[PDB]
Amino acid sequence: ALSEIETRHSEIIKLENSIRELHD
Amino acid sequence: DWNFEKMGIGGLDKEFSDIFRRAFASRVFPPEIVEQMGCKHVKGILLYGPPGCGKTLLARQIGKMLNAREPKVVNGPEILNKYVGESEANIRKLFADAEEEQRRLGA
Amino acid sequence: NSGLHIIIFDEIDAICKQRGSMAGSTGVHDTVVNQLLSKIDGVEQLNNILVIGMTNRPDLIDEALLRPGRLEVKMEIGLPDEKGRLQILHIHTARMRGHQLLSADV
Ligand SMILES: Nc1ncnc2c1ncn2[C@@H]1O[C@H](COP(=O)(O)OP(=O)(O)O)[C@@H](O)[C@H]1O
Repeated sequence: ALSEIETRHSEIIKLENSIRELHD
Repeated sequence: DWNFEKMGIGGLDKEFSDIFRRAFASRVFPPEIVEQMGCKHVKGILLYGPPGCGKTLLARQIGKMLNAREPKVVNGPEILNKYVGESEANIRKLFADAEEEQRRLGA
Repeated sequence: NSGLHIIIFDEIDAICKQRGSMAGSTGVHDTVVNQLLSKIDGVEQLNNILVIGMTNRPDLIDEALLRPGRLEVKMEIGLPDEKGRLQILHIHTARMRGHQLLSADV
């Protein structure tokens, strides 16, 4: 379960980046 | 070398003989002849007793006397975290830390 | 030359008990005990703190917290003596004697 939440943290970081690229 | 008594810890003047006779029996000889004989190296020592006797000091001293890597350590019940799976991932991490080195540098 | 930071754990027995005795599925008590023990004692060094705790029974205290170097010092607060009883009463009645509301009989 720990690895799952770590992967989801990575996913949320990626989502922020991509929404930080699409807006501009 | 047995300045241990005067190294900074009193202890006893009997343990060292057994400890290093076993250690020499294990690791002194070249790897190839040991393999041919097919004998297993000694891996594991048990220490116990009342606190404040210098057990940690004895551990550091024995680790230093033997030509080995800087000693790595772990807590007593921190291994039992409030999680199911940590007791697997962390322990595997500790063992894989040296397993990677063994794979890289080989036997 | 930092100074002093003093933290007080009222009813310390509330959160500190035997680590392995508890059979509850969740191990919150054990985790908090581990965290506090690491903070007070561990590789990291502290020299500007003073922790004091108060309990109403030393029975429910895990020995790990009593280990020397963490809470080595201990103290009991017994019963007052007769002289202390007199001083206590004087303190408890100074106001009343201040306003002249105590009969000389007493
Ligand atoms: N013969 C000795 N000479 C000097 N110091 C000692 C000796 N024996 C014990 N000590 C001191 O007592 C402590 C031993 O603690 P120890 O019993 O190893 O704790 P634990 O039981 O948690 O490992 C050390 O801090 C060490 O400095």
